[PDB]
Amino acid sequence: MRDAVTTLIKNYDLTGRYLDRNAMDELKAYFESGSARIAAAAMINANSATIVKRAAAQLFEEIPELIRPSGNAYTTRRFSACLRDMDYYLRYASYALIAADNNVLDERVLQGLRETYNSLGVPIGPTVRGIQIMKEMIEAMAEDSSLNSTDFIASPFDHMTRELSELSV
Amino acid sequence: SIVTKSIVNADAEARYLSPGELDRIKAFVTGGAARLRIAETLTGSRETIVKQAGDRLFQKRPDIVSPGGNAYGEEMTATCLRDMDYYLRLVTYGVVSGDVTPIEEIGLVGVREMYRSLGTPIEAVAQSVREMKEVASGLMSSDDAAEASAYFDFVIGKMS
Amino acid sequence: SVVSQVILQADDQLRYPTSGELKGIQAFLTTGAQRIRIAETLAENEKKIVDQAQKQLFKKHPEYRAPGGNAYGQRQYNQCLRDYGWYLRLVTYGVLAGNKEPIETTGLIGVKEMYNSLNVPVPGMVDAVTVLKDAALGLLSAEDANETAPYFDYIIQFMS
Amino acid sequence: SVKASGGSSLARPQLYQTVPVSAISQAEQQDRFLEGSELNELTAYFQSGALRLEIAETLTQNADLIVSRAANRIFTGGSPLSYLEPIPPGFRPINIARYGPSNMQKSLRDMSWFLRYTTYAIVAGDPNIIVVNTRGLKEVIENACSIDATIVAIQEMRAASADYFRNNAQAKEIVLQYFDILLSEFKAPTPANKVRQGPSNDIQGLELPQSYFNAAAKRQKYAMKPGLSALEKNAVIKAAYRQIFERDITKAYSQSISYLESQVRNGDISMKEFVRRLAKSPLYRKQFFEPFINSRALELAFRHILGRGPSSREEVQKYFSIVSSGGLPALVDALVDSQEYADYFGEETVPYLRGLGVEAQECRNWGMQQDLFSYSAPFRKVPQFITTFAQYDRPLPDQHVYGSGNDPLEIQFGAIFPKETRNPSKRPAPFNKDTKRILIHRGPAVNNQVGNPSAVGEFPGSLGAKVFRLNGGLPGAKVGKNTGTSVKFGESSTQALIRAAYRQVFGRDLYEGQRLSVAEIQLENGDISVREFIKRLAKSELFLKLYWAPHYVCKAIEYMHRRLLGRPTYGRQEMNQYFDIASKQGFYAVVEAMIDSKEYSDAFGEDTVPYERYLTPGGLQMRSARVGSLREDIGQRVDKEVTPRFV
Amino acid sequence: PSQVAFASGDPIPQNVARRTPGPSLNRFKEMARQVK
Amino acid sequence: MQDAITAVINSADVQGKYLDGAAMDKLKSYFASGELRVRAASVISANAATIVKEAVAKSLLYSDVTRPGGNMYTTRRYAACIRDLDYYLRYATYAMLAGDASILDERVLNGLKETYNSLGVPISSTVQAIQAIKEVTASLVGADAGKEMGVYLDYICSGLS
Amino acid sequence: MQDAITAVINSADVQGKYLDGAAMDKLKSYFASGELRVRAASVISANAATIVKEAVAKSLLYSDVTRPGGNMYTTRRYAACIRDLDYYLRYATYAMLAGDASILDERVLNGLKETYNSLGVPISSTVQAIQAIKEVTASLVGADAGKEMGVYLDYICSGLS
Amino acid sequence: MQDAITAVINSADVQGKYLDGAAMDKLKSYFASGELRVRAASVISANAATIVKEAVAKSLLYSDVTRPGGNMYTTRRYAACIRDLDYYLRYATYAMLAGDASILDERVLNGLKETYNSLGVPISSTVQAIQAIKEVTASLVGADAGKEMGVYLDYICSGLS
Ligand SMILES: *[C@@H](C)[C@H]1/C(=C/c2[nH]c(/C=C3N=C(/C=C4\NC(=O)C(CC)=C4C)C(C)=C\3CCC(=O)O)c(CCC(=O)O)c2C)NC(=O)[C@@H]1C
Ligand SMILES: *[C@@H](C)[C@H]1/C(=C/c2[nH]c(/C=C3N=C(/C=C4\NC(=O)C(CC)=C4C)C(C)=C\3CCC(=O)O)c(CCC(=O)O)c2C)NC(=O)[C@@H]1C
Ligand SMILES: *[C@H](C)[C@H]1/C(=C/c2[nH]c(/C=C3N=C(/C=C4\NC(=O)C(CC)=C4C)C(C)=C\3CCC(=O)O)c(CCC(=O)O)c2C)NC(=O)[C@@H]1C
Ligand SMILES: *[C@H](C)[C@H]1/C(=C/c2[nH]c(/C=C3N=C(/C=C4\NC(=O)C(CC)=C4C)C(C)=C\3CCC(=O)O)c(CCC(=O)O)c2C)NC(=O)[C@@H]1C
Ligand SMILES: *[C@H](C)[C@H]1/C(=C/c2[nH]c(/C=C3N=C(/C=C4\NC(=O)C(CC)=C4C)C(C)=C\3CCC(=O)O)c(CCC(=O)O)c2C)NC(=O)[C@@H]1C
Ligand SMILES: *[C@H](C)[C@H]1/C(=C/c2[nH]c(/C=C3N=C(/C=C4\NC(=O)C(CC)=C4C)C(C)=C\3CCC(=O)O)c(CCC(=O)O)c2C)NC(=O)[C@@H]1C
Ligand SMILES: *[C@H](C)[C@H]1/C(=C/c2[nH]c(/C=C3N=C(/C=C4\NC(=O)C(CC)=C4C)C(C)=C\3CCC(=O)O)c(CCC(=O)O)c2C)NC(=O)[C@@H]1C
Ligand SMILES: *[C@H](C)[C@H]1/C(=C/c2[nH]c(/C=C3N=C(/C=C4\NC(=O)C(CC)=C4C)C(C)=C\3CCC(=O)O)c(CCC(=O)O)c2C)NC(=O)[C@@H]1C
Ligand SMILES: *[C@H](C)[C@H]1/C(=C/c2[nH]c(/C=C3N=C(/C=C4\NC(=O)C(CC)=C4C)C(C)=C\3CCC(=O)O)c(CCC(=O)O)c2C)NC(=O)[C@@H]1C
Repeated sequence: MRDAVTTLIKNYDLTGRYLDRNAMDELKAYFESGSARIAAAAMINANSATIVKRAAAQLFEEIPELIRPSGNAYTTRRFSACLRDMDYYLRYASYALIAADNNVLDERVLQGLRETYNSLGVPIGPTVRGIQIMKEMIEAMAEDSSLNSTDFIASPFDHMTRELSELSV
Repeated sequence: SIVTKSIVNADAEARYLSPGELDRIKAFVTGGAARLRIAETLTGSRETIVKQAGDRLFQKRPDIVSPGGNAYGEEMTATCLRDMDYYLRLVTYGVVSGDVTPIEEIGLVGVREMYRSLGTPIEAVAQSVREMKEVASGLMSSDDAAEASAYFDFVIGKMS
Repeated sequence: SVVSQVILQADDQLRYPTSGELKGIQAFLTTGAQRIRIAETLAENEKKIVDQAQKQLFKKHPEYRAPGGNAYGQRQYNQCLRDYGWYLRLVTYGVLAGNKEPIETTGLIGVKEMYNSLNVPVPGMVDAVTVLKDAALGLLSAEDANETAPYFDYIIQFMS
Repeated sequence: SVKASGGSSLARPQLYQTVPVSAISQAEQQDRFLEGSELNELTAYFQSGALRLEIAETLTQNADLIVSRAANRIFTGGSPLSYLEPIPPGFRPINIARYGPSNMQKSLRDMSWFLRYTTYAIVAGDPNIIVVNTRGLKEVIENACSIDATIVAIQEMRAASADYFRNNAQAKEIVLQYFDILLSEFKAPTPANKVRQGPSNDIQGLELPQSYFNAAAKRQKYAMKPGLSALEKNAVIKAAYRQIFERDITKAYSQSISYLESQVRNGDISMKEFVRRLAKSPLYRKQFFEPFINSRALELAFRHILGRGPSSREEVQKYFSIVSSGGLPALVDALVDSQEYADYFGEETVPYLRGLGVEAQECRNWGMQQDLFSYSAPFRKVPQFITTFAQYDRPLPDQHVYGSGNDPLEIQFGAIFPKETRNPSKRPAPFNKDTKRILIHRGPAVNNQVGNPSAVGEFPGSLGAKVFRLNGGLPGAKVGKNTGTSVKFGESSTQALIRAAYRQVFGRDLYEGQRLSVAEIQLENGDISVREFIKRLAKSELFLKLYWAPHYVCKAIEYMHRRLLGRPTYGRQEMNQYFDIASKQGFYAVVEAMIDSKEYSDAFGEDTVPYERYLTPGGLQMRSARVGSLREDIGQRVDKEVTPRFV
Repeated sequence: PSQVAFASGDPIPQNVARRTPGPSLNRFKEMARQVK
Repeated sequence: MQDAITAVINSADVQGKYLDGAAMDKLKSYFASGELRVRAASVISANAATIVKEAVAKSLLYSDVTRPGGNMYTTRRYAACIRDLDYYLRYATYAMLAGDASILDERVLNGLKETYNSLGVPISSTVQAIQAIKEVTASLVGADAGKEMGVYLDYICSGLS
Repeated sequence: MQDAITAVINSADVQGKYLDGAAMDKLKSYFASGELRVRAASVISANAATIVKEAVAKSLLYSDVTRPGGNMYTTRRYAACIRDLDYYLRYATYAMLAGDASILDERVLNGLKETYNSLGVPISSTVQAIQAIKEVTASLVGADAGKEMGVYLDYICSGLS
Repeated sequence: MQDAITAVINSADVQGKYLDGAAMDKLKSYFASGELRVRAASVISANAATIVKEAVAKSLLYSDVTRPGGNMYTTRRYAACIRDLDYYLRYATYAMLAGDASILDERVLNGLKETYNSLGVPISSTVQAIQAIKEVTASLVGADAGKEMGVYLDYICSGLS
C-alpha cells in the first residue's frame, strides 16, 4: 500500500535525491486538498449502503440480462455477491481518495481481478459500468454537498475503469 | 505514511475508515505545513548538518578514523559522510511522511546484517545520527526540534 | 480509545509506539476539552433527542405500531426507546474515547443476529440511527456536529 | 493494465447441494469408498426419486394455474395475469395500476420462480437450493415490495400445491415441508456476513454473505476431543495426515509416527502441537522440504498448516526471512504460533483447505492458490507466489505474448519448448496488441532496426552470425568453360551455401534420404534464387513433420519465424497475422507469408541465406552468463591492478 | 439388469434454445416495431 | 463437482424454464438406473482390494515396468500405483453414482497430466492398467454394469492419452 | 486492554449510566496529565536498551545469581532475563501511556507468576531487578513521571510476590 | 538429495545389478577424498560470514548495484544479497561433502532462475559474486579442495544462466 506521499518518497529515493522545490510543491498540493479529501470520505462513509444499492438498481436497468436467467446476477446468492463487489469497489476507492494514489487500488483490487472474474464466469463489462455509475453517483452528491474540490473523486474510479476493462483500442 | 497506516488498519477489519482514523488523518493534514517547514530546514542545511555532526563523530570517536578503523582513509571517510547523508535524507522522508515507515523500509531493515558484513561498529553509526539530531535541533525552534528528534531517536533504537 | 489502538498496533509488531503514533495521541489529548463537552449536551438533553427520534421513526415506518408489528405492547414500546437511549449512550462513549471501539464491543460486534433473534428488522434499525443522528446534530452547534457525525455514520455502516 | 497474471484456472462453485452430491463428497473428502451409510443415502433417494418426478411433473404442468390463483388473491383492482411473463398477519391487497408495470413484471416472475425453485428442490431432494436463495431475500425485497403480501402468496401456493396433488401422506409431506422451509427462510431476516479479518497489516480484510457459505459444500472439520471412541479418533488422525501430506500416507505406504499418534489419542499434546511436531518430522521434511526450493517449500508449508496460500508480497518476504534464519522448524513454529492459526483451528481442530466456498477470497493470489490446492502442486517446483508478487510491482517481463512456454530455447537446432504439464512453470502476463518486445541484435547495437530502420540489411561484421551469399558465379552459368573444365573452382562455394541454407531452415544437417535434390540442382543451374530455395526447404514435408506437426500451433509459428527471419516476433500484431493465415490457408502459406514479407526482403536479398539477427534477452543470458564466455566487466566492479608504490 | 444403462446406453437429447435479444434492446425492439 | 440431476436443473435454470419433457427423460433414466448403480458400487467397494490384484496381474506384472529401470520397480512406487488404481476405481464409482464425469474433471483431471509427466509415469502403461480394471469389474459385477463403469474408466483413459 | 480513559467508561457501562462530573473529573485528570505521559514514553522508547543495562549492572551483575549455581549464569538464561526485562519495561510503558494497570493484569501477570515457580526462577531477584528498573527510569525521565511510572512497576512487584 | 555413495547405488539399482569392481572404485575414490572434504567443510564453516565479506568487497561493492537505482541500494535488498550468498556457500559445501551436485539441482537451482527474473535481480552480477566466492574459498582452503568447491559453485552459475 502506497499513498501520494509514499509514491513521491519512493520516486526520489530511487534516484537518491533530497526533496526539492518540485517535491515540496506536490506535497503542499496534497496537504491543501487533504481537508477536502477527508470531507469527501466523510460523505461516502455516511451513504455507503444507499449508493451501492441505487447504483446496482441503475445497472440492472441498463443491462437487464444480468438479473435475467443465464445472467451472473440472477440468484440471491449472485445478487448478494455482486452488491458485495460493489461495496468492495466503493470501499477501496474510499481508501484511494484519502491516499490520492491508485496503488492501493492496484495492489489489493485490480492485480488479480481479471483472473478471478474469468474463472467463475463473472462479466468484466457490466462491472466497470457499475463502477462508472458509482462514480457519477458520488460526483453528483459531492456537487450537492458543500465541497470546494470534487475533481479528485473521478480519479480512482477512472483508474478502476482503465485497468480492469478490456483494451478495445 | 500516517495515511498509509490508517487505511491499512481500516482495510484489515474491512469496515471503511473509522472516525478515529479520520481524525488522525485530519491531524496529519493540519500538521503537514509544519512538517514541510522542518523538512525544508533539513534539506536546506544538509551540507552543514553532515559536516558538523561528522566532525563531532571524528572528535568524540577517533578510533574509527585512526589506522585500523573502518573509516580510516580519505575514501572511507567520504563513504561515512555519504552514509550520514543517506540517513539524513531518510529522516527528511520520515518527517514528510509523518511516521518512520520510509526510514524502516529503505534504510533500517537489515542494517545490523549490513554493517556486520562491512565490519562497521553499529554503536558508532548510532553516535553519528545522535550527533545529527543535536545539530539539526540547534537550527530550528524547540517545537520543531522535539518533532524532528522523534524520527532521529527511532534510528538510534534500531541501531543500538 | 485511540490510546489503546496505538499500543495494540505497537505490541503487534513487538515495538514501542512510533513518532507518528505518539503525535496521534498528542492530538487527541489536546482536543479532550471538546470531547467532555459532547457528553453533557447529549446526556442531559436525552429526553428531547429520544422523543424526536422515535416520533420520526414510527411516522416513516408505521409497521411496528401497526398490527403484525414488533412493538405493539407498552412494555415493548419502552424497549424501543430503551435501545435509543442506549445507542446515544454508546455514541458518547465512542466520542470521549475517540474511536469506534467502545461502540464496537458493546453494541456493534454481532448486532445483526441480535435483532434477528428478536424479530427486530436490521434494515428497520438502520433508519432508526439516521433519525437519531438527524435529531442529535440539529441540537448540536455547527463545528460540534461535524465531530459527532462520523461516529453515527459508522453505526449505520455496520447495521446495513 | 496489470503487468502480471497468476493464472485463471476454472472455478467450479457449488450453487446448491443435492442428495447424491452430499453423499459422494462426504466420502470423497474422507478418501473412502461409499460405505453402508452413504449407500443407504442414495438407495432411499433413488427409490423416492421416482415419486419426486411425479411431484414436479404435476407442478410444472399446472404451474400457470398455481401462479394465477396466487396473484388473483394477492393483487386487487383488475387482472394481474394480463401481462404474464390461511394465516394473514395483516396484509393489504396491492393495486395493479398503483404498483406500476415494471414492479408487476418483477412480482409475477418471482412468484413463478419461487415455485420453479420448489420443483427443483424436490428433484434435488435437498432444500439447500431454497435455504441459499431465500435467506437473505427479505431485506432486498422490502424496499419496493410488501413482506406481508409475500408470506400469504407462498401460503396460498402451499395450499394450491397440496389440493392439486393430494396423493399420499408419504408423498404430500415432502411438498409441505419444503414449502414450510421456504416461508421460514423468507420470514428469517438477512444474517450477518462472514468477516475474514486480515491476520496482519499486510493482508486485506474480506467479507462473504451468509448465502455463499450455504451451498458451496462445507469442508469436513475434525476436532480431537479426548473422550472420542478410537474409530473416529483414527478418522481425525487420518485427516491430519491427509492435510499435512496432501494424502493418506499411512494407508499408502504405512508411513506413520505412532509415537505422536499415541499422545494425541490420550490428549497429552493438542492437534496444534501434533501439526507442529508432524511438520518438523523427518517424514514431512523428506517429502515437502527436501525436494523443493526454500521459497516453494514455504508455499507448500502454508497450505499444509494455515490451509491457504501466502496472501501478500510482504508475507512471503517475512516468512522467507524466518526459513532462512532457523530453517524448517522455525518456519513451522512461525506458522503454528500465528494469530491466524489459533483463530481458525485453535487447538483441537484439524487444519482444512479454505478455498473459494469456505471463506471470502482475495483478488490477488487467485490462480496461485488454485494450483496450490490441487494435488499437482508438489510438482510445480518453480515458486508461483513470490514470482507473481514481484512481477506485479514491476512492468511487463521479457516474455512471448502467449506466455513463457511459447519461447523456445535459443539453440542451434531443435525446437525445445517448456511443457505446461511437465514441471508447471507457466508465467502468464497481460500483453496487449501493440506491445513490441525489446530484442538484442547479434551485430552492432547501432544496427538495430528499432532505432535505425535503414540499417536492416547491414551484415554483422564479426559480431553476429556469418552471412551466406551467392556472390560468386554459379557453375555452368555462361558458355565460357566449354564442355570440359573439370576443375571449376566456383563449385565448393555454392555447395557450402546449400548446406548452410539447409542449416538455417533445419537447425541440423539432414541425412541422405532427406535432402531435396530437385531443389538443389535448380539453384545450382540458376533456375531459382536462394529466396525460392529457402522457401522450398520450408515448404518441404520434412519441415512439416519435424517442426510444425509435433508442436503447438503458435510455438511452431514462433520457431519458424526464428528460423526464416532469424528473429523472434515483436508481439501480437505479427503473431496474430501468421496465426490467421495458419487457420484459413495453412502451413504452406505461413511459410510463403514469412518469405514474401517486406522485412525478409530488406534483411536478405534474392541471394542471401537467412541468419540469426536478433536474440531474446533470456536467450543471450543463457549464452553469456555462464562460467566461461562471460566478461569481467559485465556486472562486476573492475579494480585496476597496479603494482604497489613500495614495490 | 439392463436398466443400469444410463451413460453406457443411448444418451437423452437435451433441448437448448437459441439465445434471443433481451430487454437491453427494448429500444431497438421499439424501433423495429415502427420500421414497418 | 456436479451430478446428473444438478446438471439438468442448471441447464433448465440457464434457459429459465420448468423441467418439461427432455429434462424429465434424463432424470427418470437416472433414477431407474440408481438402484442397480448402488448395487454395482457396493460390490466394487467390497472387492476393491481384489479388483486391483487381478488388474495389476493382467497388465503390469511380469513386464518391463515392474522390472528394474521401470517406473513400477521400487516398492514405494509399486504401492503408489496400487493407491492410484484404487483412486481410479473409486472416482469411477463416484462418477457412476453421480452420472457425470465432472468429479473426474475437477478432482482427477485437474492436473493428472501435471503430476504424471513431472514424475515420469508411462501414460500407455497406466492406460493399460485402467483398461485391465475395466475388464475385471465387468467380469466381477456384470456386463451391463461393467459398461456403465466402462464409460468413466475410458474417460480417464482418454484423459491420460 | 482497559485504559484509564475506558476505565470510567466500562464502569459506567456496567452501571448502565452516563458519565457524571464525579467520574469525568478523573477523565479531566487524564487529559491534563496526558502530555506528560507521551514525553515520558518517548524518552523510554529512545533509551530502551540503556535502561535495562543500568538496572542489571546495579542489581543482578556481580552477584550469586550471575555466578555459577544461579539461575542467571548460563548465556541462554542470561539472554532470557535480558529479554524478560525488555518486555517488563515495554509493557510498563504501555500501562503508563494507557494510565491503567490492566495490561499488566492481562498481558503480563496472566501466568507469569506460576511459570517462575515452575522453572525455579528466584522471585526476590526478579523483584530487585524491577526495583532497579524503577530507579533508572526515574533518573532518566524525571521525578514527576518516574513516580507515576513506579506505581506500575510496583504492580509487577506485587504481582510476582 | 543424492551423495556419491547413493548415486552409484542408484545407478546399479536402476540396472538391477550388484555393485561390481568398476562401481566399487567410485566408492573407494570418495573414501580417499572424504578426509579432504570434511577438513575443507570445517574451514568454510568457520569463516562462513568471512568468505562472503571479501567476495562482496571484491565484486559487488563500489559498483552500480549498491548505488541508488540499483538492486542493492536499500538495506533490505543488501541483507538479502548477503543471505543469498550465504545460501550459495552453504549448499556448495553440502554438495562438496556429498560429492554430487544433486542437492544443488533440488534445493538451489530448480526454480531460482524464474524468481531472479521476476524480482529483477541481475543474474550476470550474482554469477560474478559466486566467482568472487570461488576465488576466496580456494585461497583460504587450498588448490585441491578449492577446485572441488569450484565445480559446485560453477554448477550454481550454470543453473542461474
Ligand atoms: C519368497 C520371497 C516369497 C514369494 C514371493 C513372490 N513375489 C511375487 C511378486 C513380486 N514381488 C515383488 C517384489 C519386489 N520387486 C522389486 O523390485 C522389489 C524391490 C527391490 C521387491 C521387494 C514384485 C514387485 C513382484 C511382481 C513381479 C513382477 O516383476 O511383475 C510373487 C508372484 C505373485 C503372483 O502371483 O504373481 C511371488 C510368489 N512367494 C511366497 O509365497 C514367498 C513367501
Ligand atoms: C500405476 C497407476 C502406474 C504408476 C503410478 C505412480 N504414481 C505415483 C505417484 C503419485 N500418484 C499421484 C496421483 C494421485 N494422487 C492423488 O491425490 C490423485 C487424485 C485422487 C491421484 C490420481 C500423485 C500425486 C503422486 C505423487 C505423490 C505420492 O508419492 O503419492 C508413483 C510414484 C512416482 C515417484 O517416483 O514418486 C507411481 C509409480 N506408475 C507406474 O509405473 C504405473 C504405470
Ligand atoms: C412483491 C409483491 C413481489 C416482488 C417484487 C420485486 N422483485 C424484484 C426483484 C428481485 N426478485 C428477487 C428474488 C429472487 N431471487 C432468487 O434467487 C429467487 C428464487 C428463490 C427470487 C424469487 C431478486 C434477488 C430481485 C432483484 C433482481 C432484479 O432486479 O430482478 C423487485 C426489484 C427490487 C428493487 O426494488 O430493486 C421487486 C420490487 N418480489 C417478491 O418476492 C414478491 C412476489
Ligand atoms: C457485480 C458488480 C457483478 C458480479 C459479481 C460477482 N462476483 C462473484 C465472485 C467473486 N467476486 C470476487 C471478487 C473480489 N473479491 C476481492 O477480494 C475483490 C477485490 C476487492 C473482488 C472484486 C471473488 C473473489 C469472488 C469469488 C468468491 C467470493 O464470492 O468471495 C460472483 C459469484 C459468482 C458465482 O455465481 O459463483 C458474483 C455474482 N456479477 C455480475 O454479473 C455483476 C456485473
Ligand atoms: C559513517 C557514519 C560510519 C561508516 C561508514 C561506512 N560505510 C561503508 C560502506 C557502505 N555503507 C553502505 C550503506 C548504505 N548505502 C545505502 O544505499 C544505504 C541505504 C540508504 C546505506 C545505509 C554501503 C552499501 C556501503 C558500501 C559502499 C557502496 O556503495 O558500494 C564504509 C566502507 C567500508 C569498507 O571498508 O568497504 C564505511 C567506512 N563507518 C564508520 O566507521 C562510521 C561510524
Ligand atoms: C548420444 C550421445 C546420446 C543421445 C542423443 C540424442 N540427441 C537427440 C536429439 C537432439 N540433440 C539435441 C541437442 C543439441 N542441440 C544443440 O544445440 C547441441 C549443441 C550443438 C546439441 C548437442 C537436440 C536439440 C535434439 C532434438 C532433435 C534434433 O536433433 O534437433 C536424440 C533424439 C531425441 C528424440 O526423441 O528426438 C538423441 C537420442 N541419447 C542417447 O541415448 C545417447 C546416450
Ligand atoms: C546508457 C544510458 C547506459 C547503457 C546502455 C547500453 N545499452 C546497450 C545495449 C542495448 N540497449 C538496448 C535497449 C533498447 N532497445 C530497445 O528497443 C529499447 C526500447 C525503446 C531500448 C532502450 C538493447 C536491445 C541493447 C542490445 C543491443 C541492440 O541494440 O540490440 C549497451 C551495450 C551492451 C553490450 O555489451 O552489447 C549499452 C552500454 N549502459 C551504460 O553504461 C549506460 C548507463
Ligand atoms: C574479554 C575476552 C572481553 C571482555 C569481557 C567482559 N565481560 C564482561 C561481562 C560479563 N561476562 C559475562 C559472561 C559470561 N558468564 C557466563 O556464565 C558465560 C558463559 C559460560 C560468559 C562468557 C557476564 C555474566 C558478565 C557480567 C559480569 C558479572 O560478573 O556480573 C565484562 C564487564 C562489563 C562491564 O563493564 O560491566 C567484561 C569487561 N570485554 C572486553 O573488552 C574483552 C574483549
Ligand atoms: C546478491 C548476490 C544479489 C541479489 C540478491 C537478492 N535476493 C533478494 C531476494 C530473494 N532471494 C531469493 C532467492 C532464493 N530463494 C531460494 O529458495 C533460494 C535458494 C535456497 C534463494 C537464494 C528470493 C526468492 C527472494 C525474495 C525474498 C525477499 O523479498 O527478500 C533480493 C531482494 C530483492 C527485493 O527486495 O525484491 C536481492 C537484492 N541481488 C543483487 O542486487 C545482488 C547482485
